[PDB]
Amino acid sequence: TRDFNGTWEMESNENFEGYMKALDIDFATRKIAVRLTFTDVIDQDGDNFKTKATSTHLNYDVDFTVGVEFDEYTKSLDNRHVKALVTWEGDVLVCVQKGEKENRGWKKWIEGDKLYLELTCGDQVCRQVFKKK
Amino acid sequence: TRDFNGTWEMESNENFEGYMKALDIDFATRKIAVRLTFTDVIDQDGDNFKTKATSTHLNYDVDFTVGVEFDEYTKSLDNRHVKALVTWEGDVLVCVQKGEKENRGWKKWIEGDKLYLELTCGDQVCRQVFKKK
Amino acid sequence: TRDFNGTWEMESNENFEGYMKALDIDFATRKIAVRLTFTDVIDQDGDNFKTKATSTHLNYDVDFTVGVEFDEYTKSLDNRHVKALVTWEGDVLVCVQKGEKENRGWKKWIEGDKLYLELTCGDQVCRQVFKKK
Ligand SMILES: [Zn+2]
Ligand SMILES: [Zn+2]
Ligand SMILES: [Zn+2]
Ligand SMILES: [Zn+2]
Ligand SMILES: [Zn+2]
Ligand SMILES: [Zn+2]
Repeated sequence: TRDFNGTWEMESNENFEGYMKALDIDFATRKIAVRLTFTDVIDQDGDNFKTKATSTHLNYDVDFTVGVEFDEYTKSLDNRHVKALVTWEGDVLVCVQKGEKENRGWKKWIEGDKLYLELTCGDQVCRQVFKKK
Repeated sequence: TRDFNGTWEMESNENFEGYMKALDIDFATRKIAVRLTFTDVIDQDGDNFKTKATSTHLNYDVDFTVGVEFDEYTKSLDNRHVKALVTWEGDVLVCVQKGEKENRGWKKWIEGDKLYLELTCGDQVCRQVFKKK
Repeated sequence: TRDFNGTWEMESNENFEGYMKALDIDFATRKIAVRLTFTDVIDQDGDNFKTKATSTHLNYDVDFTVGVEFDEYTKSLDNRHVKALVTWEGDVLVCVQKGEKENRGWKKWIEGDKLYLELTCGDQVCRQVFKKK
């Protein structure tokens, strides 16, 4: 292959932070970079190249069955390993992320058309609310 | 109901940062997330769950009426309270944000196809230009 | 003109970091904001304004012809001047970036299905893979 015409969506990206530490790129910018995924747009006429690099934030997938213990690696937040276990309490999904931080977990439940999430760690409680699309 | 299937768009997020500090998440990451809105995709079959979760940069709304003060809380920037007043000067919105920073305000005007915005704080001026599409 | 209705997409943004320095914005937030492009949707009629400001990550453009030296201001990364050259080698675009960092450059090619990118600085490599859409 010698022609690249099209829009290319990135699927893998290794040692990005290593490359940037080799460029002495500062730590805040690096924490930005490692959460991004790229899609480059490339048009070629002969040896002539037009390319544009585009970003958007990385997506994060947590899969589980209720009642089955599983290892979660908490990328997207604190990058810790935890034994996550999800259970029903009424119609409220309750997960406990057993591990290094005490009293760490989250509850989730639907009321009317809205989703309700409580994320807990120690003393602290974050309360989020969602609308269905 | 124990059916969580669908796409759920966040609309409220209290104490995200308390939750993140309690996980000992570094300052820069705490500043990245905090500007984000979150839409969670959930595919549930009985007790089997897949969640995909996506993040976008949070929107920032300012609505005002000219010649009447209003309360700007400068999220997306410095997180300060200011009392803003937008007056006319010919066809130029001129706004002063009384508050802590002396000589803080902005100016906004249309010149043909383009919108011009000069943001001022003390000795520093930032000039932005927007094409109408 | 006194009418501002429309969606306006940013095109230029000078002294943004200076304005943010005057406002005492913490370093990480500055390093985030300076990487953004903004679109303002404005709704008017009268003196009653409704503005929604939205942000996305700024694109980063690199245009060249295979063989012609060109200066790069590595804006998306370490903010450095390099003199870049891109050559064919077989079916593989081979760019070198002469400048302050030894062994800086990248290699880019397609393997039927997918696009392959390899950035090198010093002895460090970053390896990326894109699927065509
Ligand atoms: Zn985005
Ligand atoms: Zn929100
Ligand atoms: Zn920092
Ligand atoms: Zn960011
Ligand atoms: Zn971001
Ligand atoms: Zn972002």
